[PDB]
Amino acid sequence: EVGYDDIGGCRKQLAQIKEMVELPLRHPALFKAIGVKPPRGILLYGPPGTGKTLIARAVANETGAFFFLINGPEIMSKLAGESESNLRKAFEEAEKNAPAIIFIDELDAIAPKREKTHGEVERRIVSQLLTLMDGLKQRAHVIVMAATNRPNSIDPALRRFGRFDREVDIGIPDATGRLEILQIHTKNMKLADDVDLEQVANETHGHVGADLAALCSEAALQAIRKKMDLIDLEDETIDAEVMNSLAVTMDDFRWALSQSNPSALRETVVEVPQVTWEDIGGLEDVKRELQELVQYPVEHPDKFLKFGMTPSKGVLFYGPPGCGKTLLAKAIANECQANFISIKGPELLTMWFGESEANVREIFDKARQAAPCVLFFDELDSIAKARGGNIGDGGGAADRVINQILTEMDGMSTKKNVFIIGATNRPDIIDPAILRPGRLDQLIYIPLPDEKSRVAILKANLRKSPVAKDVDLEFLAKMTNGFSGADLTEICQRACKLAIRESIESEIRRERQTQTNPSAMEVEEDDPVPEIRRDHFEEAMRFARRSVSDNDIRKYEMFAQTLQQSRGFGSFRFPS
Amino acid sequence: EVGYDDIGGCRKQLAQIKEMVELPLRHPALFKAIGVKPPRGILLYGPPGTGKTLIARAVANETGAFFFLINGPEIMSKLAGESESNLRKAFEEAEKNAPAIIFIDELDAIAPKREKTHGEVERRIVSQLLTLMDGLKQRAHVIVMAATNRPNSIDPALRRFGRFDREVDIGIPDATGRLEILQIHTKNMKLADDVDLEQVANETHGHVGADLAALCSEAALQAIRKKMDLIDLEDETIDAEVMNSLAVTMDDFRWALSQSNPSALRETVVEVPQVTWEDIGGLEDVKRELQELVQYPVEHPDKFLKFGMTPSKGVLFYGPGCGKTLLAKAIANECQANFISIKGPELLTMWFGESEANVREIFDKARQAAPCVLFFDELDSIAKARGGNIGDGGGAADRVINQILTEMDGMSTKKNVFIIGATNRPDIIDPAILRPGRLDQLIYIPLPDEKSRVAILKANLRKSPVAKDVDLEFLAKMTNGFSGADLTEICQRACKLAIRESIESEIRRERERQTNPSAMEVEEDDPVPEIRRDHFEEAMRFARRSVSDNDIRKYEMFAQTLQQSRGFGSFRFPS
Ligand SMILES: Cc1cc(OCc2nnc(SC3CCCC3)n2-c2cccnc2)ccc1-c1ccc(S(C)(=O)=O)cc1
Ligand SMILES: Cc1cc(OCc2nnc(SC3CCCC3)n2-c2cccnc2)ccc1-c1ccc(S(C)(=O)=O)cc1
Ligand SMILES: Nc1ncnc2c1ncn2[C@@H]1O[C@H](COP(=O)(O)OP(=O)(O)O)[C@@H](O)[C@H]1O
Ligand SMILES: Nc1ncnc2c1ncn2[C@@H]1O[C@H](COP(=O)(O)OP(=O)(O)O)[C@@H](O)[C@H]1O
Repeated sequence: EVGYDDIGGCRKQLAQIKEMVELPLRHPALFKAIGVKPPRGILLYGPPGTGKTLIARAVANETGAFFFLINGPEIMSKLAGESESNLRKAFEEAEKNAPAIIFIDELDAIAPKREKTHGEVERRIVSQLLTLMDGLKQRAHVIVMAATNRPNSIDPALRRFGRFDREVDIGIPDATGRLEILQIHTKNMKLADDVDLEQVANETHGHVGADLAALCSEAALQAIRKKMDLIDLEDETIDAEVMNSLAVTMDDFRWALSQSNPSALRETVVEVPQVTWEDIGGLEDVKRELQELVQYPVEHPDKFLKFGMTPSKGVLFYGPPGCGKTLLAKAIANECQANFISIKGPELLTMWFGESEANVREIFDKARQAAPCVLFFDELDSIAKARGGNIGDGGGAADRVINQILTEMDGMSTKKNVFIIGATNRPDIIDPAILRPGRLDQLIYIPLPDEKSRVAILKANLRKSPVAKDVDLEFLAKMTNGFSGADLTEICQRACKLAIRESIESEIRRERQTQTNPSAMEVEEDDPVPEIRRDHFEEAMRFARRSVSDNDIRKYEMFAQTLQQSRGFGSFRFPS
Repeated sequence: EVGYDDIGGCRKQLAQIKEMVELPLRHPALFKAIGVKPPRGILLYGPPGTGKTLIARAVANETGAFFFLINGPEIMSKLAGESESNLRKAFEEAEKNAPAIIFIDELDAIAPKREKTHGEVERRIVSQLLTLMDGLKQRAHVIVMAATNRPNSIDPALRRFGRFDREVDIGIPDATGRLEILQIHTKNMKLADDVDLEQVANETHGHVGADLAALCSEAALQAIRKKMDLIDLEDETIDAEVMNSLAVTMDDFRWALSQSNPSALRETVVEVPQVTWEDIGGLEDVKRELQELVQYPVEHPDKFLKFGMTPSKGVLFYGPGCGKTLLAKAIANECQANFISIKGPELLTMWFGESEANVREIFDKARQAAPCVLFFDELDSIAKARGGNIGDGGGAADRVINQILTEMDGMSTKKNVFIIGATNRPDIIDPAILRPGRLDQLIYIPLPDEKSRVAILKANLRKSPVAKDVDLEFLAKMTNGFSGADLTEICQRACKLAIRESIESEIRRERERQTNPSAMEVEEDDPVPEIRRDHFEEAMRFARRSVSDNDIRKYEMFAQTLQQSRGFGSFRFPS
């Protein structure tokens, strides 16, 4: 049957559910001699196709509890006045086979009322379901798990104490989980040796477990269409050996990925960033300060408690564009192995234009659920720029979105895990309230990368590309007196583009030469340009440009010295 | 059974309910010979999981009244046309066992109609319930108590005279009540000696009684998972001695608190502030004036009545991080009155959302929790949002301030709510706020003095281990014009430096054993056990004055802009 092996994604909420349900189910007799209330209901919510029903079935099988599935529309499709009988009989039958697990798939259909509550019979169904759910006499060990797309879609009374008192957001699987899902979905098709499922997994961003299964099936169907159809040898049952002779090639998977259309790309991603400190070449003072502020409270919470100091839970990065603030935030999140949530400027601008700031509440709740997390508000000054910056609106710096963010931060800190990081290229226009204590008070300045930092940035950008050892990278980094990280990335991309164009043009001509003059003996000399050379980099650097002018760096230096530690205490000595 | 001991939180509305219900129930025969109308219905409302049903059951048990529970959805889940029979039979049965208490849990389901009133059968249920509730012939002593999340959620006709004429807001338990709830929920698990339930209670802000019970259960489950599972010795019934051998450690409670997710952190807090005058080192003139304005009318109301003077019920603090919020908390604490704080973000939210009816709700909540000190922190936020130098084309009037003025004008009836306003920009504050009957008593909070600075440093460093070598008076005197916030920043930076040094040092020392395993283990304890002079010197190296002298000059201008003339200083009566 289905078990933990079938449950893919390694998303680490299956472990939480296990810890939740073993003792109530794995050790049911224990609770008989101990006075404790187990989890009467667990609300699994997330994007559709994430395997919530699969997870519930696997838990039921691995714990031995009698699994009962109450399909939402199955009862809803039944005639009014007798569907209530179906729900009551389902609970009674689950009660009989104690311990039992009752799974309500698509719970947002039985009790969708969000206090709007249209209709008459559906109100009866929701109220009777409430009576049954609250009617659990704590006898036996029936655990009621329900599936819902979002927590707010179901009736709020279902979310109350004793009905569904604890919720788990399965969420979209990540690259590691996408790879494991691909492995589980590719185990009987005799996958080819060339295909590794790693490149596909990385390119598979935005898919869900159902999406991964559909992509694998589409690749298999492409393989079946490409071969074994030309022969057209078919019978009632295709020969096992004949079908096994085919191997799903990388090309088939690539085409399937091109024909994927993932079912929820837009959904926000809660993922441990893969970026590491290696990608950023320097910022040692900044790196150490970030390590302090974030890592120290958790690695050594006892020492923070000993001195009675509450660590700051907000940091605001300020600096010129393209210097690596987003990368620095990702790296700091990676070092602590905490989930990273990034709120770019377009999202804030959308909330501001639409006059919908309640999304800030939802974003903060999501960050709270995925703890430990690093809630990063990238380019937080976007709203101020949108309203102006030199003259702007007649009013002050306060705006709806920033006010909601401040309210959530003030109401935050309770969680002890969410850490707010803010990045802004225009510190002058940022609202001052953002910098007050209890908010993003720790201001960190990210300067233009140094020569060593520039070398590291070039190496990180060119790690994947084949770069000839002849081209000296230290010389190029030193040559770039004030290039930003974005400028270095542009130079590397232009060099790669030049190399790609030259290689394409050359092999194309070489193919004409064989077509025009068919050689008697075929002897390919391989690639005329196998790796990026000095001339490519020289031509690319010919177009190198400094995006960040020295005047805006001067303004940042002004603000930095606008956070000046006075000029009279530098020699402070105690009287002794 | 359940009684007052089970009812935790010490939130002091259980006492009010007791005073409400003893004589109607504890002395039912008394009302037979005396012509008086007892409380026919009591509406208990508050956040879910606050123990309203528990409170009703405890009152019923402790008074001997026959408790009847009419679950909201229990009747609502029944078939239309026969649920009305269930409600009528419930009232008749409660009538038979006089005296009896009928508890309607989740009343917002039987009669949710807020004049929207969707559907047909639910209108019948609400009207029939109204007929029954108003149909109490004052015979027998059935008391109908109902539970609801908010007063406005239920049908307004239920709120009318004779149906539910008096309401009690149980509200979220406070630190003292959170601690007592933890004690009641931790009494049979054999709590460990290291765990005290005091630190957990302080860190437990935002939880409700149900949340506290869930946290305790989660800690117990963590303890059960950590131990007794490794051995894996299990049978049909776990041995009592084996299970008793385990003790819930502080670490388990800490993890549970980390995994709490309290079910209503956002809900407004009505709590007696723990801040005391000790935290503020000075402001003796301000302290005495605040004591006068707030405490004197209540401590000696008779003397206020004798002279026919109505004490001012509004005070506006103006000043540069100087402790206005702390001063308001201290004044509330001295009078032992509930404190409600409305920070600027809330006002800005009401202004941006064009929802000023929340001011009415806030004032009603303050009125219910009397005696209370309704503090409007940073009241000038809306004016700043609209500008301040040029601003909008219109005047200083805005929607939120206008609603606040309307509520204040309609206030004073309660005789208990006291409005305190704090503003860092007195120039832009609306003048109507300062008219008589409003926050007229303007109090200026200046930058802390040397003695005040010493007190602020001591308060900030009370918890942290500070070596006696570091002289605090010298540091306070050295800081010529540091604000309270600046002193707090200096103390926090010193603590951060000490923490980093201690962490780095013990980390190296651990390498030292790992690299060179010593033959005899002899830990020398902590290399930095308390904050020293060098830490404070390095921290003060980064000390900064947040408040410039020009803004202090503007505050001095406004202060002398409330100048008591210049010709009456020598006023003498003719004699
Ligand atoms: C001991 C303590 C821990 C804490 O939390 C620690 C923590 N855990 N997970 C996280 S989050 C995750 C980590 C990486 C990404 C984010 N954190 C955390 C906390 C603050 C800043 N960054 C992380 C808070 C406050 C305290 C205390 C300090 C003084 C006193 S007294 C009365 O003066 O003696 C009482 C209590
Ligand atoms: C006697 C009186 C008491 C009063 O109320 C007293 C009071 N009780 N609780 C509170 S509130 C709580 C206390 C700490 C936090 C808040 N207060 C109160 C009142 C005003 C200001 N602060 C507190 C009002 C007005 C009067 C009177 C004055 C003159 C006349 S005559 C016709 O000229 O002879 C008639 C009536
Ligand atoms: N991590 C996974 N491992 C194996 N199958 C998965 C996984 N995630 C999703 N699926 C696929 O998703 C299909 C249906 O999705 P389902 O489990 O019902 O979730 P939901 O009810 O939210 O749509 C299943 O048949 C299963 O094959
Ligand atoms: N102060 C308290 N003392 C003991 N238990 C409490 C307390 N507050 C809440 N609870 C717990 O809350 C549980 C259910 O909450 P309840 O009393 O029904 O309030 P509500 O109906 O508003 O949700 C109870 O089983 C009880 O254990």
